[PDB]
Amino acid sequence: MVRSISSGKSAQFPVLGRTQAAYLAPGENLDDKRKDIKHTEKVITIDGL
Amino acid sequence: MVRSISSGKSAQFPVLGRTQAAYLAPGENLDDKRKDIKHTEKVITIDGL
Amino acid sequence: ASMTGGQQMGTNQGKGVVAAGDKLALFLKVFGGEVLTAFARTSVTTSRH
Repeated sequence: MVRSISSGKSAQFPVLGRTQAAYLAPGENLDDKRKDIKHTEKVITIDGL
Repeated sequence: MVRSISSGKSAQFPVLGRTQAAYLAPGENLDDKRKDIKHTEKVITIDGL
Repeated sequence: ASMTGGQQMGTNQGKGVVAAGDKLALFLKVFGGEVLTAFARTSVTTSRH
């Protein structure tokens, strides 16, 4: 997998986490029990001549 | 690999080398870093007859 | 030998900044566009029974 850029020195790609479902009791809060995707990224640096 | 030759007593074949690459640090002179591709001859001498 | 007065487009070279490491820092890092999904996760059954 090749990709090419112009200009800048460092190229960074973001990655995403993917979630997991749950049951909801009747007459109860959903927003109280929730976890975000906590997505973090990773970067490759251009090298030199 | 046989080939025919005329007149002369012996026959030599030149053998090329093989290059290697490097980094040119920013502001670095290219000349001092340069290393030659060495090529060395190799001779088949007839034995007669 | 080596060359001086390079006019390095990088390096902070600002007033009183500490003798900076990275001759290449002060370059923005651009983003590629290659966000990554973490796969479809498929399924099974769903019209098997």
